[PDB]
Amino acid sequence: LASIFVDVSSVEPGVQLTVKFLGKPIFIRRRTEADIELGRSVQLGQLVDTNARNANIDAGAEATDQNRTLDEAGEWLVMWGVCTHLGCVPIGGVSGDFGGWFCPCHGTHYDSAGRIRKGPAPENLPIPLAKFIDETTIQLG
Ligand code: FES
Repeated sequence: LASIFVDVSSVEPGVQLTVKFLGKPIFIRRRTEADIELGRSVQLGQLVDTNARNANIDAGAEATDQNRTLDEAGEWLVMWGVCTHLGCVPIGGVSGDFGGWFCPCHGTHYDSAGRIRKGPAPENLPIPLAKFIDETTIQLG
């Protein structure tokens, strides 16, 4: 009964919806074609953290762009908005130097798939249990 159900029917490309779950923000970004291409252009060897940190798939999965989104098309990036350093809320709308998020508390930059690229945070932003249950609704948890 913890699960919640988020209507994403009105989320347009380039919009992040932020929902509170288990007391913390979940970011649901409908990624732009630029965000998607950028994420898919990164090689695993360039990443600080090569683990997908994704509750929905094998815990040893690589942090490819494809392993960071709910959908094959790569439009739906769902992550905990909780910096893996000390838990501040990363600032989005294509912030920081890697086309993603910037955490101002101690200067962590995350890329367009929420992967850590610069700064003190050790890990990619983790991905919650999340799936579409039809065309318009993501179940979290
Ligand atoms: S809490 Fe995000 S960089 Fe320290």
